[PDB]
Parts: sequence; C-alpha cells; structure tokens
Amino acid sequence: TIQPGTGYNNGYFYSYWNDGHGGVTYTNGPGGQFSVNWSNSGDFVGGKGWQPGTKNKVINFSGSYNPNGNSYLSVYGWSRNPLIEYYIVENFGTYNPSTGATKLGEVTSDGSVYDIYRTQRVNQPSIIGTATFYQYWSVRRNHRSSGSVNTANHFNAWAQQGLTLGTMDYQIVAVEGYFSSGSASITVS
Repeated sequence: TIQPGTGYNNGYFYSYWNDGHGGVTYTNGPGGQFSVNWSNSGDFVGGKGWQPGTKNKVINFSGSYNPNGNSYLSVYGWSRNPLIEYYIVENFGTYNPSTGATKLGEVTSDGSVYDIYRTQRVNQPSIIGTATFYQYWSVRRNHRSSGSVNTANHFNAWAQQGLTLGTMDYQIVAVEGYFSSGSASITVS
C-alpha cells in the first residue's frame, strides 16, 4: 500500500485519494497495473493513466472487478475552462450513478450502447478548489471489466448534445467506492 497522492509509476500517472475512514489499500504494480482491496471503506478513488489526457485516446483495460456495494469502474477525468468532471462507466455495483440524472442522449461505442447524462455539483471539491461544475456521464449498458474505450466517440457525442469540454487535465482508469467492500486488479495501456 502507498500514501494517498499523485505521481508517476512505471510510466503512468496515478492518483489515489481517500477520505481517511480506513478500509482501503491501493497498490501500484508493474506497467499500467494497479490493485485495490477494500473492506468497509469510506469514500475513495484510485487508478492509473495520463496527465494530461487527450480527446482521442484509445484506452485499454484488463482485469477483475468485484464490488460488494457501491463502487464504479470508469474512465475518469477532468477538463479545465470549462471545469468538468467526466465518467465513462464500464461497470458498477449496487448503485447506478446516473440515478436521478438528466438523460442527454445515447452513443454506441466499443460493443455497447451507453446512455449519456449530465449532473451538477454545487460547492464541491474540485481540481481548482471548491466550485460549482457539471459532471458528464456515459454509462455502459453491457457491464464489463476488460475492454477498449475510444474516448473520441464519447467526447464527440457529448459535444453534439451541447456538452462541451475544455482543456484536458488528468485521465485515468479508476476504481471508485463509497462505503463498500471489494477487490479489483486492473492493467491499463
């Protein structure tokens, strides 16, 4: 296990954050590999990828994802100017994070339809400090724990619908959990 923080490991950016509650261990492995094991955690997010991301990256991920409770497996990132937090959700546990969100379209990519949503976060932590910003979501209908994500398909579909992105900040394959248990082992390339 490592300290929470950000850095580079074997040529990949990583980010690991937790709220201090306990119950989460994050390990960086060789190459693009990372592992997360959690048991009655608090809120956390961890994964590997790129800093900065791009608008036409094809992201490959392979491994195992076994949530027991509330957790997501996503391509996850931010843009600046405008400030946007975005998710391309490949798999989740007990909670569909688009519950109660406004549906803004559908896109077919990489073997599934995805539903597109937009939510707003009001006076919440962000990469530039406390702020009000939008979150964009693509939620895969056919869940999986390995695959390839053509991010351009999502970003172009969001743009078509009026959901524009600014300058890319980090872009990772992340395991997120909120007071749950589970294990994951994921290799990014």
